Amino acid sequence: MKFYIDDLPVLFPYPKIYPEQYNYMCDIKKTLDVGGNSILEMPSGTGKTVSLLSLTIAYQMHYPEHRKIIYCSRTMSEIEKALVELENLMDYRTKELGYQEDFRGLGLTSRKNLCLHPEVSKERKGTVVDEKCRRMTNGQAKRKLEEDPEANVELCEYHENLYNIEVEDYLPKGVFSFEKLLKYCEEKTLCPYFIVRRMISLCNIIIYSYHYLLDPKIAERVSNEVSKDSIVIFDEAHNIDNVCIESLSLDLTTDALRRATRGANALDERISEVRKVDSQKLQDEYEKLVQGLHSADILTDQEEPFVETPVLPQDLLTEAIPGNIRRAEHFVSFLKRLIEYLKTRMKVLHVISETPKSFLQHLKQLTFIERKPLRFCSERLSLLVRTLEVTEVEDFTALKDIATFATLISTYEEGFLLIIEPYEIENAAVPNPIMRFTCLDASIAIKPVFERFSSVIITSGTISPLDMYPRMLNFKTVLQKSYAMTLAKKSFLPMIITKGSDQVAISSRFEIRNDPSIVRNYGSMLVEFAKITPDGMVVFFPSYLYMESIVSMWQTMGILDEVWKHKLILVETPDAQETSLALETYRKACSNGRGAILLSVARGKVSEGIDFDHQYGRTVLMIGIPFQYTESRILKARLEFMRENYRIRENDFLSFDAMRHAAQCLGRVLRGKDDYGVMVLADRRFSRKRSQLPKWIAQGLSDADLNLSTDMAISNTKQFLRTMAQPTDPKDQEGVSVWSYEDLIKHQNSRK
Amino acid sequence: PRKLQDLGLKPASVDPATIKRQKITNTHMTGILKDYSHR
Amino acid sequence: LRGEKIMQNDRGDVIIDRYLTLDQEFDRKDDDMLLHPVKKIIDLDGNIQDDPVVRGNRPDFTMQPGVDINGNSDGTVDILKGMNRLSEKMIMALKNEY
Amino acid sequence: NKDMCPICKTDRYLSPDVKFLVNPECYHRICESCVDRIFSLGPAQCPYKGCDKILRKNKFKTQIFDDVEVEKEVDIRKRVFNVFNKTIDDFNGDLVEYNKYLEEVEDIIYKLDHGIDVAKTEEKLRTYEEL
Ligand code: SF4
Ligand SMILES: [Zn+2]
Ligand SMILES: [Zn+2]
Repeated sequence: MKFYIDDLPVLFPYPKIYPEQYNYMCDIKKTLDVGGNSILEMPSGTGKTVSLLSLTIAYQMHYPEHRKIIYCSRTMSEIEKALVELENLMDYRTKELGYQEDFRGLGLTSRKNLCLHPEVSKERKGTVVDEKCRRMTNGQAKRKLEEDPEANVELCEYHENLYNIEVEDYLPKGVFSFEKLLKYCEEKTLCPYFIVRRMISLCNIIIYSYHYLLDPKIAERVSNEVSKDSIVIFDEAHNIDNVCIESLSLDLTTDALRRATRGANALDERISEVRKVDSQKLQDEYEKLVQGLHSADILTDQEEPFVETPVLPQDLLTEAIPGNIRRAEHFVSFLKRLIEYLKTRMKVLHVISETPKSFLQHLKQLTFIERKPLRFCSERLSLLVRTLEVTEVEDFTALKDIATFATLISTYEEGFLLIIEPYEIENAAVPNPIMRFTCLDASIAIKPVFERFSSVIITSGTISPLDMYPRMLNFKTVLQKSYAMTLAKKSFLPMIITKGSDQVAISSRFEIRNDPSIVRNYGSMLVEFAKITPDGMVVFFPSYLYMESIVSMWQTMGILDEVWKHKLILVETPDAQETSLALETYRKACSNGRGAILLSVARGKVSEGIDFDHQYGRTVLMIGIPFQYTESRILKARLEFMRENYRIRENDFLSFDAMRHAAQCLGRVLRGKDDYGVMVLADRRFSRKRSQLPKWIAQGLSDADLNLSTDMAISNTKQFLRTMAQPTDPKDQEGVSVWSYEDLIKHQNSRK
Repeated sequence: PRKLQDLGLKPASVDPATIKRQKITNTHMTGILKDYSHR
Repeated sequence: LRGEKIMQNDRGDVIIDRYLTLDQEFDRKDDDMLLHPVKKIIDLDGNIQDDPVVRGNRPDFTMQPGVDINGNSDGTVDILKGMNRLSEKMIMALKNEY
Repeated sequence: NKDMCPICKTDRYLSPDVKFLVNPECYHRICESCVDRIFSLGPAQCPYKGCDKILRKNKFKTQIFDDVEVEKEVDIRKRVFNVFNKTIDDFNGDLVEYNKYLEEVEDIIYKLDHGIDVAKTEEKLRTYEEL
């Protein structure tokens, strides 16, 4: 349809529109017009991405500011889905306006997911792919070939072919998803990664993940190209704190330090050989360093620093090199003694938690390393590695971790902690000491975003309660609200099971993980629900270890044998490729009617973007509250920091963290309003967490289902499925849950 | 073993002193009833 | 083949045990037979490779495969992979030449 | 030269209480028993093959770092910093001069570490301690 807001015409790509979608678009427009940030919670069963794209695109194409759009999701599959939705919307707009309006919309990702080189795309890790692509595109090979054609160094045809054409003619006008972009770039022998990286500054809407906006290692270069007045959308942003925390966290192991020593020795030998044969490079680098130049002024735009900036751009010192690490040999000795200090600190016999200030003071006492020279470690190492002609950097890969740790610890002092644990795994014959540098404040990484961008939309399907997010991340919202879906008939049945058919309490507490009664009760619940579930059944476990142990117990008891008769069994595995193939097999089994059951981890890879709708997702078994590991030093320190700073109780934060993932898994069942499912939360502890669930799930959770039994839940599930299998009366949803153009006009007239 | 432990060397033995050493009413049915004492 | 953890105490049969390594090789061959590029919609490898320079805090032992005192795998992941491969093989066998 | 005294070959297995000390003069590992037996009466030549530098018992100390080269460099750094000790305010905030001074100190430390100009560098240290 094509309807009108107060002054903004918006073209919806469907003849029908939901009242929730209309209200959501109105609220988003109000937020954009008034300026500031907002928090929106939309039900998972109502089109959210389509409404967001429609309203934002109409806003940008109608108003004269023509503000660009930045879309930030949590996963690459979500980027693909958003790009597909954008392509559909643009197709509708092109069919309605009579012409293809000037528009360019691209996604952005790493080299591993966009490489077409037959010899570089066959790697199992992205770091190696990046290193090889740098070897083929840094310009060293091109310069060597220019000076001497006989040089055996080879180039990348995809990268070379781009120089022939201009940036504005890289791709035709339109929206390019990853699949279409790969097909086009394969047909024309071009590099999609470089196409996107060079067209970000020109696209109307750019779609990427939260890492490309929060992680300073890859965020600075991309952010330097986007506009300052663009709209910012955070889709599925309920789990943004974890990303913000992991952005500025490092872990060092004994193997890492042992490899760093070897890397330092190799660097010293390389410096010696280059000193013997070609020293003018060292002299030139030293001369440039003396004036006060940095990596920005030394490195060309074509090349990149060896060590990614681990701190935010605003926290980098703008002064010249201190002088202690101005020379190659002096810097090498400094780095070597830093590594030795780390090694001698890795010998503690009990957990030690210390602040960066204390660590720096002890360093300055035992050795003579000052804070300022430490702050420049990564930058100096990047310049040195660039100038030493180190085409093979396998030996030097280790020094990156040391540089990152040094530049972080010497940079930040508040909201950061250093934990040294003699036992990385308590269940180990020999000690394996580990040093973790952890960020406790989740607002440090996101402050620059909230200050640089004026209007920020934070939208999600299971972001509740909305009051904590402004508390946890220091930002203020003009409005924060959640929508209640105006269902004509109940389509999803949420229930909580606190005990088994034997009336014995059931829980997923780790200390009682290996309990015959609880394990057998869970297995009986699984079998009974699988017997009645038509096509698909997703089970989410609190942790992978718990899933493994309980599955082994079920295998011994023979419950899996009973499940096999009715459905195939697919299990999530650590290997990402194997998990993806398992997902494909599960979808095929659900489509062909064979019936399948998928076991996964509530905090795993499936729950962070894979969506089960219609035939794929019918019943969701949340086996226990996905509580984090309480006996974790990092989590305990974060809880203490939050209690002291934001006045958030440890129990409250833990319950919020678990309920957030439970709701995340729950919300992957509905796409439209014609989809239905049964959502069983199997734990005695959910009975008091109804107020903590999202509003649209709490409203559907009845008081009689707060504490049920397995048999009674099976009966309710059978009745609910039988009821939902009947044809819906069109009049029951003609104008109460689905609105036509006339109904929308009537709503606008009544409201006005 | 005590001397070996005192010198910090693990002793692979123990002191042997520490080894703790460790009117029936009806009779026409006689010879018929098996003793199902336990289950 | 039943997807049960093998116990070292169990004696087994001498004749049949000769084929265990051949079964390992056959499992590798079947893994290659089943492996193929996956659609970007449900491509989980791309999710982890989206940012190849992610360095944070290593996951707790509850988020990693079970291990024993000696540090080697406990073997419970093997049965999971076995059942997963069984389901995949059945589904693939459905899509035959016929 | 892994876990036993090179002189008396006292293995840690047979001597769990063995503790190895180091001497800055030559940085040669030696056990406390050997130190006591060889240097109790007075100074004597180092008990090593190829080392003829005398040392005193009072100079022995416990090794901090596991790398002898870094230990040597850090000890020489301590000796240098005990003489060349200045702050940013010493140059009235002149960062260029402070950086040049730091570079000179690092060069002196490197020369002492690698024996480039031992006599001249030591004479310069002796003069600067006076001034
Ligand atoms: S330039 Fe593009 S195609 Fe060539 S190696 Fe790099 S990422 Fe791959
Ligand atoms: Zn000795
Ligand atoms: Zn000696």
